[PDB]
Amino acid sequence: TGDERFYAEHLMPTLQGLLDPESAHRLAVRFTSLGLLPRARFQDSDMLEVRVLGHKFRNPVGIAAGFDKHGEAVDGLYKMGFGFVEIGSVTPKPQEGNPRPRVFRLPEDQAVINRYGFNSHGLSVVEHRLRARQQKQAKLTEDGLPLGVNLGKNKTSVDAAEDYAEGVRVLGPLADYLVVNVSSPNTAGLRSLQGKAELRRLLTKVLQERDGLRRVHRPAVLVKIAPDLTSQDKEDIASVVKELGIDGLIVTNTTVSRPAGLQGALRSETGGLSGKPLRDLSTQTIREMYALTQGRVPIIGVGGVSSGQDALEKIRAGASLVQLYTALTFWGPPVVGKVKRELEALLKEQGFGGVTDAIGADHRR
Ligand SMILES: Cc1cc2nc3c(=O)[nH]c(=O)nc-3n(C[C@H](O)[C@H](O)[C@H](O)COP(=O)(O)O)c2cc1C
Ligand SMILES: CN(/N=C/c1ccccc1C(=O)O)c1nc(-c2ccccc2Cl)cs1
Ligand SMILES: O=C(O)c1cc(=O)[nH]c(=O)[nH]1
Repeated sequence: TGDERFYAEHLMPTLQGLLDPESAHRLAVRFTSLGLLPRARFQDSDMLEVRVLGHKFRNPVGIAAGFDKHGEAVDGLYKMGFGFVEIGSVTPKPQEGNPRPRVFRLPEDQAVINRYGFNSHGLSVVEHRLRARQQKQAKLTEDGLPLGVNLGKNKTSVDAAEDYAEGVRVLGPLADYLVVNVSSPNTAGLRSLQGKAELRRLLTKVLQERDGLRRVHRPAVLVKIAPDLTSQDKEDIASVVKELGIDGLIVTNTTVSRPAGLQGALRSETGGLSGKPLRDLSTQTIREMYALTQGRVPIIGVGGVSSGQDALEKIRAGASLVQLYTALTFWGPPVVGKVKRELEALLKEQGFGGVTDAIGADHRR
């Protein structure tokens, strides 16, 4: 509570005054990679444990893709108190991404806009980085701290499906789950991989490559979607996910929309918008996808989570797990313990025995 206020009121506003957002992001990854973090003194209650995607999750609060793009800070993120870590997006070949500046703060909106453009060390570098800690990760996973890997595609690739297939082959064996991110707003054409006969063809190839891995090295496969889909796109995705036995959905990526009421000077920058203005658009997308999949497809809920109330709203809408990113940039590492403490308190107040009991509760009212 002391360092929650110190981080929110003094340290983060001081860092944002001294460093542009991408510099601050880079420094945050370096500090995290060295374990230079405040005490994550919140101890996970049994109430927070979730069993989904073939794994135990000690707590349902994960770090979303895009913070640790290149798998440099995984151990530091568990030390921060995340129940699970997602690295990436990782592209087959190394690529630089967009020219700088490409990350923009909207302080008045508690939002960020980014157009990183899948800056990636590439699969080989990330493969060797995860191999160096593979057994340490096996023990973390067994102790309820799973690892996800988010797979992207290179800007100049002539075959999107083959880029994802390469990622399944190279990083699948090192991951508890993989994510096919057909929802970055910052690679031309990527989101059109969300339409039907082509999405079926893409996901069929990804699942075949996954099913070709040895049993102990066989990850869950999730599809990560945009909040910007049409009703037709969402019904098509739900249909294909059920038909192919996709293991879960991540709902949602950043929005290319600009909700009415943004105040930030940088609101008209090109890129994906994250944080508070995405929150309820994300929650509503979770609700719709949970209904279209009859509650049979696990959802990881993400977009504008900054409190236990935000986490519980996504859980009651249909999420089994949640992720956050943008809240960490505003409030720093103490926001993780804050979300967990508030979520545990709210579950008790609303008469839930644990997270599991709350999943999709709004659909049963
Ligand atoms: C700076 C930045 C970089 C991101 N890069 C990625 C990415 O590489 N892959 C991805 O799937 N999502 C990426 N995202 C999206 C987040 O994973 C998340 O879906 C989105 O930001 C909503 O969560 P939030 O409001 O808690 O930040 C990125 C988000 C931000 C803010
Ligand atoms: C600056 N910052 N992230 C910044 C950041 C990251 C991504 C995008 C934008 C920004 C931004 O500045 O607008 C963090 N710092 C930590 C952190 C990590 C370890 C120890 C102490 C801290 Cl405060 C986590 S995220
Ligand atoms: O630009 C990126 O790398 C990136 C940004 C974002 O918001 N989402 C994503 O999937 N990729």
